[PDB]
Amino acid sequence: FLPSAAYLTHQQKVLQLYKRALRHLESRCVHRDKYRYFACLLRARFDEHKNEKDMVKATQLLREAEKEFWHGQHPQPYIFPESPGGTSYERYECYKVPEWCLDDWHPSEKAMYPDYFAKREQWKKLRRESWEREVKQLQEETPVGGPRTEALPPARKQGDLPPLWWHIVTRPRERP
Amino acid sequence: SHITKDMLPGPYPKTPEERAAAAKKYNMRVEDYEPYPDDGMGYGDYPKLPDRSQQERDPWYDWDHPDLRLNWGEPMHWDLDMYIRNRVDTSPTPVNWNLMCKHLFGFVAFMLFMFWVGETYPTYQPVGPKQYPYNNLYLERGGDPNKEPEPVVHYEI
Amino acid sequence: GAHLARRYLGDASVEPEPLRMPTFPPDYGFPERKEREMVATQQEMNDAQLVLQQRDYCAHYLIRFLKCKRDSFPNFLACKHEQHDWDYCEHLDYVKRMKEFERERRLLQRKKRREQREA
Amino acid sequence: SFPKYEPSRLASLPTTLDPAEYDISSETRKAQAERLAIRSRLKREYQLQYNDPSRRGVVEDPALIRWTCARSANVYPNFRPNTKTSLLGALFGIGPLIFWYYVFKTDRDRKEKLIQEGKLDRTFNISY
Amino acid sequence: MLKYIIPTMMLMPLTWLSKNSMIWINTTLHSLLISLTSLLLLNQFGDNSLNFSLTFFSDSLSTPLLILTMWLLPLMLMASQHHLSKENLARKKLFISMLILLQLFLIMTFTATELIFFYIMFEATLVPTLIIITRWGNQTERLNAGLYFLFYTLAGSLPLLVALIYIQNTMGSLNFLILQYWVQPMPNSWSNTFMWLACMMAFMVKMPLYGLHLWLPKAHVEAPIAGSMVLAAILLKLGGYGMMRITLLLNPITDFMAYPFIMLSLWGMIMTSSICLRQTDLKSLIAYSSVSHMALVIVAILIQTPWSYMGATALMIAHGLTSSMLFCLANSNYERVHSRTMILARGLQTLLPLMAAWWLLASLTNLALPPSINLIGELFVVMSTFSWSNITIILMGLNMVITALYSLYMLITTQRGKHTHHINNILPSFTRENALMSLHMLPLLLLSLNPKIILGPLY
Amino acid sequence: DAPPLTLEGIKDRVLYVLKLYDKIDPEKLSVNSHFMKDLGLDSLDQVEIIMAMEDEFGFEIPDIDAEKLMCPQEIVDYIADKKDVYE
Amino acid sequence: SWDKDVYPEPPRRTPAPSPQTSLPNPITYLTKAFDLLVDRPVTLVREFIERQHAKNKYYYYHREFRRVPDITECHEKDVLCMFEAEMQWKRDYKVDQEIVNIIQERLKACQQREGESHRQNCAKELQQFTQVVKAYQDRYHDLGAHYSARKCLAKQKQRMLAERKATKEAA
Amino acid sequence: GKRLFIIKPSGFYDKRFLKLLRFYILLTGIPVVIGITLINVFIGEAELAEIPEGYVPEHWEYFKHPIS
Amino acid sequence: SKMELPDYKQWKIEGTPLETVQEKLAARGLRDPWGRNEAWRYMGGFANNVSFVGALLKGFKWGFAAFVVAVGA
Amino acid sequence: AHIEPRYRQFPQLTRSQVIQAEFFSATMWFWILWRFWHDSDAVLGHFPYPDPSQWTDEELGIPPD
Amino acid sequence: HAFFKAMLFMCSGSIIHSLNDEQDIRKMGGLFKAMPFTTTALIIGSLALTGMPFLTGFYSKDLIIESANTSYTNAWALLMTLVATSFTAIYSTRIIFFALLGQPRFPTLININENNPFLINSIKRLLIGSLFAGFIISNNIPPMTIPQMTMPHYLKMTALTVTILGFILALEISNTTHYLKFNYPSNTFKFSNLLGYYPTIMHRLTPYMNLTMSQKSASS
Amino acid sequence: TGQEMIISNWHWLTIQTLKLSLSFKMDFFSMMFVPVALFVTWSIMEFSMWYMHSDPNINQFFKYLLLFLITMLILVTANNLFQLFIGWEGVGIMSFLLIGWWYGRTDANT
Amino acid sequence: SIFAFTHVLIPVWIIHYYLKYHVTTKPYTIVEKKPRIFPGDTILETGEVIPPMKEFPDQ
Repeated sequence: FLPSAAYLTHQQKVLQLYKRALRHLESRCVHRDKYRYFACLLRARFDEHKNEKDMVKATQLLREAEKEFWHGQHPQPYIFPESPGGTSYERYECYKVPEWCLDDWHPSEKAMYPDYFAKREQWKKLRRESWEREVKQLQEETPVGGPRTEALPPARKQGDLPPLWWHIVTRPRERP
Repeated sequence: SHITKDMLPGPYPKTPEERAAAAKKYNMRVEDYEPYPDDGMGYGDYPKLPDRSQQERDPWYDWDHPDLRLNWGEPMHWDLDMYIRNRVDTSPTPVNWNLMCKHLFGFVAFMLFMFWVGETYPTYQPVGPKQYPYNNLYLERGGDPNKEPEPVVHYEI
Repeated sequence: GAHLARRYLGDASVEPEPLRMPTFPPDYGFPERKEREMVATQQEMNDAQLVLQQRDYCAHYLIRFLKCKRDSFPNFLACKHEQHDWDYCEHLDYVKRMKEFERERRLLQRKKRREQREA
Repeated sequence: SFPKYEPSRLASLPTTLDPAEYDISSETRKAQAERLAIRSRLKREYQLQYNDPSRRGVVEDPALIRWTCARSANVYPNFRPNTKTSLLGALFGIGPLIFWYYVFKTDRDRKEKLIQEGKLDRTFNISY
Repeated sequence: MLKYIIPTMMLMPLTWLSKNSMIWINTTLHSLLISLTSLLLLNQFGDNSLNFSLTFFSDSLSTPLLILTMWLLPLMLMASQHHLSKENLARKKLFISMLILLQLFLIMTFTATELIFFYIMFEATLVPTLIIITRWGNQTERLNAGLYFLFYTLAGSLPLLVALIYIQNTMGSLNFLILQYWVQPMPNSWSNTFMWLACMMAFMVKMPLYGLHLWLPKAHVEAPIAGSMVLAAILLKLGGYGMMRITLLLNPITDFMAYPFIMLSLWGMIMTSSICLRQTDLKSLIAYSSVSHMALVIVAILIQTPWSYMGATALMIAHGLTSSMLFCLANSNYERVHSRTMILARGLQTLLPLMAAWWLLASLTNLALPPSINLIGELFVVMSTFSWSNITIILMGLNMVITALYSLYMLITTQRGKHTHHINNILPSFTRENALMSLHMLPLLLLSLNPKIILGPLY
Repeated sequence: DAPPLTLEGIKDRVLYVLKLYDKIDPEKLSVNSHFMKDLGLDSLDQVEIIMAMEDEFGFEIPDIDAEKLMCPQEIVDYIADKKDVYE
Repeated sequence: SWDKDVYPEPPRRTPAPSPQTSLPNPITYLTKAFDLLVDRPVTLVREFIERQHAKNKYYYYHREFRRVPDITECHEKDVLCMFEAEMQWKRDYKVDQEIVNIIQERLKACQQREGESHRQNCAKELQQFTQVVKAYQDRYHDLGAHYSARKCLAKQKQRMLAERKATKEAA
Repeated sequence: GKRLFIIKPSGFYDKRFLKLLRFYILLTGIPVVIGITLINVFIGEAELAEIPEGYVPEHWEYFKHPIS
Repeated sequence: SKMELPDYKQWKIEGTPLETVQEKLAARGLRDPWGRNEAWRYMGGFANNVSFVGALLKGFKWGFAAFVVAVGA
Repeated sequence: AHIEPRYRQFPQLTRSQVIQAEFFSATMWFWILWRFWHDSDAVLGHFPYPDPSQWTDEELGIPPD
Repeated sequence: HAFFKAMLFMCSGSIIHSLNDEQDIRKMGGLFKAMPFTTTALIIGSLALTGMPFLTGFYSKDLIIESANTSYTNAWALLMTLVATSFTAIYSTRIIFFALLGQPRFPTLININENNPFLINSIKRLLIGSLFAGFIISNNIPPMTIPQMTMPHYLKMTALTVTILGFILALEISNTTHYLKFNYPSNTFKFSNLLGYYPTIMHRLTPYMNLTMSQKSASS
Repeated sequence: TGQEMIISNWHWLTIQTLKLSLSFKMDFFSMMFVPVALFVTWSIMEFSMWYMHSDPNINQFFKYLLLFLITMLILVTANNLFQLFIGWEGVGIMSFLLIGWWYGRTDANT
Repeated sequence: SIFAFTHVLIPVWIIHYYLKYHVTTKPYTIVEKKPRIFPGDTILETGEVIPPMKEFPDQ
């Protein structure tokens, strides 16, 4: 379930397992030195049969690895206080105001902050000035009869902005 | 607006054109369209989904709707109001479910039985009752001003 | 302690029951040993608004305790010898209750087992 | 080393120990390709009608509309009275009602007969 | 009382012979003047009711409901613009005069003396509700809504007429006093059971009771805001007022024949509070909330305690204000986005940061926050029904729990957590909706201070 | 709780913890380097590096990205995305 | 003010604290400064308002009614006797409830003033409370909501007939 | 060269409404409370006497408070 | 915005649990740790942060002096 | 202008926080010492718990059985 | 208790907002002498837990448990107070050890500061409160009950006995945590750590049941 | 000394045989608990001056916290039991608002 | 000065005006659990002693 391709692969699947087991081993293991010991031990256990030219025995060892992992996880895996699941999970979302607002203000406060609204207005003219031709031509131009991907090409043509960028650029600053 | 044929009468039959129509309609894979089936419970022709789906959908994909894991176009599992996170969280548990319920019922049953064993068998530090001064401290309980003296005494022991 | 363990394991006859401690008739080995003076002046004891389960023995130590506490209020640490002596009087009351306990216990034990193991 | 994680209606089956994910036939590759294609096209339509600078109103999802019209107005059509529907209807609609009815008859006949004896604690029971 | 009847009439040709940008000030100003005019009424004292004629009178049950009506008209009349100001001038004038004729028949109904006159004014209360909700029903099934509406209300309220004519020509005239002072008890022949069943069943339909509440949700989800506020507050508490009066007769068989309806009301109160926990169409949650409070009303009416009638009338007035306010807030949100669904419009603690204050305040009144009136009502009804039986408090408390949870779900569902950020059209709050919230929640707190007014005849 | 991060500063801190790592050299340690071409180390210790950045700065990066950093400059760019680095 | 006859008070009892300390007595210093710095200006202001209101005199009269006869001296249907009968009865009903309120306020004052010895010298007031409330329970209790006068007299007749049959059987 | 720019919803319409509400309650909240304060500081409440011999009152001359 | 970078090849690990666990893993025959990272956790003003009963017995430094003075009082 | 942050070294401590930290630890410890020794004996019970009652038969009232 | 745990929360939030709101004990290990006003604050608070004899926390807890011991009790509640006092000793000492006198693991770029007048005022005021207020209040109560004070031997010792064995038991668990073995979940670990089973079971079973019945039975 | 006293005034809906005024009672618990709670809250006011230095929504935060204090006080003082029920549901709902202070964060309003 | 001045005077003045007049005209109102008398005291009000308690001994 991922934007790039239809699956992870074998490689990244093993990799995510290694990240999870190392993270759980943090969450199991305090004092950081025995942590470092057991981390090198775990790396050696993956080093034992890294170089199988076989594939089916490798993926079977992957499944038996997942069994001994899920038997040995932690009750509180150590989630960082910025991640979803974690302590924050858009903690300061109280002030994550989208910027389609701030133009519906009374012109007294548009007189209170003048230069900002002048440059914001030329931003919106930058948006609309290159909205129709380049962006919609680049979208209906390149792909197959079905799109069949979730990436999108840049604006390498000559000049102006890559397509469909407004709600990517204009976001909250994640600590206001 | 909204087309008349984007509503949804009747179940599955017949399988060529109706399953093709529901695949074109609900935006699903063709042989993954599952009606419920028709036991006549209402339910129309809306899909079955894999039904847990909300402590699933790992939160780094960056879809559209941030607190619902929507993607603007999934056919939206029938019981969704029971599945917004803050309502029912079906995480894959760290243990089981059967192991959970058997150990919890066992612990609370054992402790309530020990409470009954406590209730039949008190402790006391070995001491008789107190020596209330005027006839088990009478006249200062519920009333009885001149009705009856209730003679009972205490002796120095 | 283990006196209660004896009361639960062993023969429950000679170990008494609490809350029904008064079993035998009185002065069975006393005769004429009672004062129960109680000079704590029960009308005065009610005049100062004392508490239920404090309208009891050793009361006048408590009367003088509250009296000196009220009368010496900014002397926050003053009334301590009366506090200690009221504690001692209630210690003697507790001792006397324990003596009442084992009185009735050893009466029941030695009398009943003597009669029904020599009769 | 582990009793292989019996599932439930509550405990979700996690991503790892499926064990259907490791029997990748070509049909699962085909299905994942087409499912990514469907998600691609829907995000394309949505993003183009999401970033229009002239678009004042809301984007007006037919998915939410279709779910709501299925949920409320498309119940009563369609229906047939089956054995399961009629059985569960008369069970979960009439059962608790008639049960609570008999127990309030029982409590009321107790209290009426008991104060008809007069030996109830209504010595002061004014706030009736 | 004709001092209230005749300016309510003369507010109608007013609205005809004003013009564009001229109808509005006249209607709203003069309707507020009539609100002061009936604030003058409250004189009622001691011995009996007070008689405004050889024909009209006011019980102290009727005074707060009547004042509530004349309070609720100008609020409503302000509330029902911006969804019809762009329609035609003649149709707009017809709308305002429709509401004024409606208020006129409501005053006629509440100040009745004869129960036959009460019945005529009952269905004259009915017919403008129909025309409003069908002409501006604003969704594709306003047809079915009006059809269900009128046939449930008439075909329940039809034999009520027959029972009252029969009582008329077996016990003389029909003053409420001569209904009193002359009522003799009537035993348990089956004709008495059917007569009681006829009267009580017609008002049961109008409350609703539980088996006849699917009258309601179509008739509020497909109504305009004016007819919805009218329908909820004035019409449901009008049905309760009718049963509160005509329960004076036929006390000696209501005990034997009241057992199924109480149990229907209790298990349906639990089921209705459960069914408003999971629905979409946010507008309908207030409707099912209204059925929950009216089920508690019906419990309070069929038990016959003075405690119960005090709790019943307080629960009437407080729920009328709560539901009318909360309908107006849901109309504000539907003016924002063209959805009516629940899970769509989200966020809004950020944006409109004081609309949420009114949502919070109404949600806590519907919780029955304790200084408010709605807790006074619910609490005295629970006291009276616990003296009725030592068992019913399971149901009342479980109603309290599920009521807490759906009301809080209404609060923190649509107005908590994340805006969907493809909305980008909601305006900051107008002065008008702020004024409407202000007109609801000043009198609710002001009665929360001094509530000895609104308790019933059995004060 | 906000000391300001800056581009020179984040560059220095990331290169400090790469230089502290064992099996690379302080000689051929470039900003525009590769974890695939010229340092030649494997994917495994590459994700050990990703673990070092997550455990220093205090936040996860997801595995949609840990496939595809493979150079220190894009590491600095990606914490510049997560932190929105201007004062 | 009130009638101390109908709101009795126990006779006052106050001692004088006698330290027997040398800190001494901060709260006495505070209460003297309190009286001089709070109780003086409000006393002067109450003097001012008392003159400003006693410059001219009002009166409000305690309303009193007559005694129209009874329900038992009223005819068959004949409303014009029953109307006066019921309003006379209902005004007795309201004044009877407020008598119960006054007994209960005496009971609360006895709970607070007699202190933690509960059962000392409230028992006469408790006695009269159970007496009067036995009367109220016997007389106005189980009539329900539409009490008019006729159910009251029905309860009266049925009660004393039951008691008459009971004493006839007991003899 | 330190400070940033917050993004608020608005302050204008909201504070305008609340300013209007306090002004339009307060414009007759003030003179009425001043008026009743003058009433119970000048005009007198009432006095607690009884019925004079052969002098029926009005249906006023019955109440403590003068405004009532 | 300055930090002055307290720099590398200074840690030089030697911090006794990390050095001895590289000894134990050396006898294990792996000899490939993460390395000289945590010496800022194992020296400086660190490096025998005091044992647990020391924080409890920390009191009588100024304590016994005051207690003996009040004994003399 | 105020205190700085540093990187991977031991943080600096100003004099006031450290001297009142030691002060509060020392004053707790002085308090519990002085109060443990001045009067109580809150560990003890100040009055000796006896034997079972006195173990003195022919005292406490029995007949010789 | 009020003085006590208000002081404890305020110290905890001081640590947390000192260290960038990260709050977790793993990734917090050694913070003694990161200025030790807060470390002194928490060791005061958490040894006032169980009542280091005798401070304010002594009076309440220990006179309660000995008066319970001198009471016609229910004979299992006494052992429950026993095990609960032991447990509150051991997690108190464990949270002090893991919080303060370990080895410092927490992410770098330290930004620790408590030279701050409001916090030293607040924490100063609450340790000065929770060191004296128990004695001051417990001294001048009007005596509203009869104190027992006559305990047998080995029943007044037992308070200090259980708290001391709690300290020693947490100490030996700590010095087993210094070792390296990477042991395994023994399911009593899991019953203690995963809240055991009650919030998970009830919060995943009672919502699902009422909303199964709301959909199938009630609404549709 | 003692002098242990109750206040009782402004009776509203003194309806039937009962009555209820706003009334609260100074015995021992509501007498001398209130200094401890005020003292604790005074220190927390200091600590939340500092800890919440970085929010513009600070004023509403102090309004909610003082409102919670008022309701806790009217809970702990009363003897007229309806007023206890007032304080009960008020401290419940202030707990609701101040737990759900940080909106967003679906775990918080859960 | 102005804070403590206005707050611990003006509501204190208003409540102290409230707590003489209206609160004493409502008759059963603020009432005091009775000041306890001790057997060695005398009455502050009119003035007469209480008999002292009797003999102590064997303390």
